[PDB]
Amino acid sequence: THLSVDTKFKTEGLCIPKDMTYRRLISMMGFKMNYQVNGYPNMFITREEAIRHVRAWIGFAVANLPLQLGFSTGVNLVAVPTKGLPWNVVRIKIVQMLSDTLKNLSDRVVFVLWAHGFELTSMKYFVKIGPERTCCLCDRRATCFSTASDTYACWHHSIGFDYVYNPFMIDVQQWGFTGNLQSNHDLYCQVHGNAHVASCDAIMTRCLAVHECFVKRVDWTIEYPIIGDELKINAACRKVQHMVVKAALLADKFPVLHDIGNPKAIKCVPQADVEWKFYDAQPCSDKAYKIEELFYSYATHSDKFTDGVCLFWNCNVDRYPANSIVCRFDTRVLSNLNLPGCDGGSLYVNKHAFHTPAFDKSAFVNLKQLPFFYYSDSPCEVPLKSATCITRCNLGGAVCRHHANEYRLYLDAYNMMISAGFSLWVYKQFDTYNLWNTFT
Ligand SMILES: Nc1ncnc2c1ncn2[C@@H]1O[C@H](CSCC[C@H](N)C(=O)O)[C@@H](O)[C@H]1O
Ligand SMILES: [Zn+2]
Ligand SMILES: [Zn+2]
Ligand SMILES: [Zn+2]
Ligand SMILES: [Zn+2]
Ligand SMILES: [Zn+2]
Repeated sequence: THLSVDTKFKTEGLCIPKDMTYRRLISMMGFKMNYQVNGYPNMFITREEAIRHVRAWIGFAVANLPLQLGFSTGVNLVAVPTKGLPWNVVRIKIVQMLSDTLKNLSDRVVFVLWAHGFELTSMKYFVKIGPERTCCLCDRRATCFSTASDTYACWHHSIGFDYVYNPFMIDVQQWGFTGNLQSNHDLYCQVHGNAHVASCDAIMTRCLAVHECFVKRVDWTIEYPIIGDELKINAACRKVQHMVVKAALLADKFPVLHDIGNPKAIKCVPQADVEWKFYDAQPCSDKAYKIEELFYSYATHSDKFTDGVCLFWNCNVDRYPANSIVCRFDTRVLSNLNLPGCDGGSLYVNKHAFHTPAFDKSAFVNLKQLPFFYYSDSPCEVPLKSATCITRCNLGGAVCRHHANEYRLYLDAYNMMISAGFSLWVYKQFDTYNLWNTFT
């Protein structure tokens, strides 16, 4: 489960032996590893584990000489060992930075590294380590230490603290790359250029870790803790998914529905009375028999899916065809669930980690925004006067207390979802006109 200290460390990347282990590395950074039996058996963590703690990822790079310390936050700090700053002021601003960045993301920090060596040596200057401690002021894990008061604090209660306590890290060069950082990074990303500074290294180093671990495909096995409104959000998206698809079907009576990017083969309108077809790039083994393996791009499938309507519910493709229903996460929304990722994309960590290409308007060229409405054919068990309440009773005169209340709940569900950063799009020929007809 944990990364053994006895695992060999490839030194090839370090400007001083060859046949080295983590134990011998850590000792050389200036740290005593006796805390194996206290929940901190290694400063470095397994890739497996790093992925579980992606919310904690902070890229770190370093350019007696002065030292420039860079981070994925685009912050650079210069330390005069004794432009530059005293080490006491630097190490305070580090803890300040990390706390600010991570207080609402993780219970720890993972330093993501392209190990040139000079940064691993620097760690002893701003990192203390020991047994796993809880915070003095709350029951949160301790991430910081104050030499002044000899107390330990989480990211929330770290104000004025100077040393980072029990940080985790990974050297990416230990994943069998060749060539320098920028060579490997620039393959997958052209949003992060070099300015020949540490922060740019830190940024790229994280950007590339994110690519290797997330861009590839969704790992449905790994799940992430609730840090926000996940449950409210995910519930509301499903309530909408149902309402929207049901309505599109009733309106235009599509013979078939191409549910693209459905790896679980589950109908969101179970009692449909429509040919329901499931597709996905990575169908789940358990249900793979009902799901066609397919990676949609317009270039490859503009001459397919001619019949009926395509459902792309958070299936984020180059360009959607004209006969589409789409829910798409606007990667530009600022959120604790929305982490920056590869090539202007972003890593949306909700229940699972979902890497998304950057939100581009050009994808929706063949579509229009899906306007808000509420539709119900169900029975009718502060009087609401809405043109967008498409029920029997609304055109009738006043609307029943049942539908009236369902509207106010669906509306909150819509507003919850839009606020969460999702956007709704539909075939340009869509209109509620036909849903009014379903009554007369
Ligand atoms: N270009 C593409 N073509 C087909 N499936 C894709 C795709 N890009 C991503 N996917 C798949 O679409 C899914 C997106 S996340 C799950 C979305 C699902 N329809 C739902 O409502 O929960 C993943 O299974 C992913 O592998
Ligand atoms: Zn970051
Ligand atoms: Zn605390
Ligand atoms: Zn990048
Ligand atoms: Zn709607
Ligand atoms: Zn009614």
